[PDB]
Amino acid sequence: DIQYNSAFSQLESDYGAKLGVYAFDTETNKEVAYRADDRFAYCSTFKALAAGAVLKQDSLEQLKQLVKYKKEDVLSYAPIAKDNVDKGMTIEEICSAAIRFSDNTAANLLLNHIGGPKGFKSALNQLGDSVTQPVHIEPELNEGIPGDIGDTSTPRQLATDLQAYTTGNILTEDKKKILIDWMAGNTTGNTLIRAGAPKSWIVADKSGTGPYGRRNDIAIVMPPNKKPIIIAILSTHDTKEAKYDDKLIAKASKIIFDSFTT
Amino acid sequence: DIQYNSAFSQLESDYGAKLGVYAFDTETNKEVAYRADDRFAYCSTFKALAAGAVLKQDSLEQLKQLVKYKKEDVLSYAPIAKDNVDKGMTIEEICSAAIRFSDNTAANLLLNHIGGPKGFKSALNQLGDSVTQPVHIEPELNEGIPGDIGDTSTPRQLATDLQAYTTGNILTEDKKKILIDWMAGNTTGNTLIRAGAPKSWIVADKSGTGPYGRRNDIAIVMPPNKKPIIIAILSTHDTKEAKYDDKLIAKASKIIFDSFTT
Ligand SMILES: [Cl-]
Ligand SMILES: [Cl-]
Ligand SMILES: [Cl-]
Ligand SMILES: [Cl-]
Ligand SMILES: [Cl-]
Ligand SMILES: [Cl-]
Ligand SMILES: [Cl-]
Ligand SMILES: [Cl-]
Ligand SMILES: [Cl-]
Repeated sequence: DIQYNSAFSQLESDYGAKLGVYAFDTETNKEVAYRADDRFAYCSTFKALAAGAVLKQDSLEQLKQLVKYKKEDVLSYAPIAKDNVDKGMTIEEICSAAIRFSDNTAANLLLNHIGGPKGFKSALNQLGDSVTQPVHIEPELNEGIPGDIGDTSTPRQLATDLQAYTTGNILTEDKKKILIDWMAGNTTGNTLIRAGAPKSWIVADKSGTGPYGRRNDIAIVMPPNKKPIIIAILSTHDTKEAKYDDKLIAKASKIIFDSFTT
Repeated sequence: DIQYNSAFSQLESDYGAKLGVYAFDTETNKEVAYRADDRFAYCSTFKALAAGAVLKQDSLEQLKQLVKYKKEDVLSYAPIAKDNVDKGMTIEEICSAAIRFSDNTAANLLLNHIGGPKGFKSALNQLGDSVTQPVHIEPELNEGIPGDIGDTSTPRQLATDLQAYTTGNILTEDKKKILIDWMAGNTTGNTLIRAGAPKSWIVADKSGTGPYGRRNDIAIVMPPNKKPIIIAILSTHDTKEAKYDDKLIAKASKIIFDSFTT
């Protein structure tokens, strides 16, 4: 549709950024797609998908397994894991810290639990995703130069994978609920898709950030009385030290919701 | 071959028992088969296969997960688990106790870890076994009446499954070694296949016993400098209170080894 294309292109001009959008409304089977098959560095958005992979791999009781790690594993952004070296963290605590706070040590422990980047890639391939290309752990995974394929995916692919874990048949009902609750109600989401959403449409998201002014958000959005909307919004700039502005994401989200509520 | 058929039939007459034998020599691709496709109650032999299923399901680190259980789970034969109610047991400790000592509480914890009898059946089906029919947990699983299909398999099928876990491509090299070591050097095996084996041919087995004078043994046998032999010997009697005699199994084993060393 040409109305939203113009609005997204205007955002690109206004913010000096490249924007990639894919949204799918499962109530109506409509989509919004803008550079939906272009690659972007996914940054921390992957943490929600890797937690999906944990849930698929593991029984519910395996989520209680305690993991011990060392001070050397504590990275410069590890707001939960830096305080749990002595006692350890369980798998579910690791997934929560990675999704709710984007803790990078928790994200590395999560990746270790599913076999490293190569194991995460294998899990995505088993789901039918041959586009997403995990290569690195934290902190390198958001630092790739433009043009790398490693640590990238497309808006469409990320949305498709999130839809598979949160609404498809990959996970049991109870595991879907665990994942969605991990993604719900976290402050890291406040300025992004949630900022552009209607107040009663519940947003459960995972944000991402990186150099090149990268700023991303993926989400499941749940309107009252309707089936959910799945969204991926990825964005980047040309130069490594560029600033990002979260309003780009919030405004892109408002365009998506307006397009689905006509 | 008609020579071993006569010898096995003579054992049946001598002991008043029904004997089922399947052995496969992977060095030479020869077999010994006697009622190999008849069903028998497998009794505790399954514990080795269920431990295979644990290894396939779980990462190496998941074997260290601690499991807590209650006094009510402690059965009348639980020589290891009865002493670990307070502190718990890890998954690898559970698999060891089930295989080395035939602990029935450990076997139930093992079954729980792979989804109950139905989960164990699903794992065997994924391996290509559509014959073995797990139904019960301990202690009921060895108590079925003759003619039940539940909790039965055939000599051929049990040997085929043991071969898949211990020598096939189901498990990594390290996991194969864990399984074979769990099965090696346990006293419960001393009077059975090991009693009929040459002294330098290393036997790693899992025994079984039940009412109807049921007495079974499955094993991987490793001659020096050669590829292994996989064996299942199952036996039963007609009446519930019948006694068994381990020499039936040891003598059947000697027939197998003589047949393979001509
Ligand atoms: Cl644990
Ligand atoms: Cl921190
Ligand atoms: Cl948390
Ligand atoms: Cl699942
Ligand atoms: Cl919200
Ligand atoms: Cl006991
Ligand atoms: Cl033990
Ligand atoms: Cl494996
Ligand atoms: Cl031996």
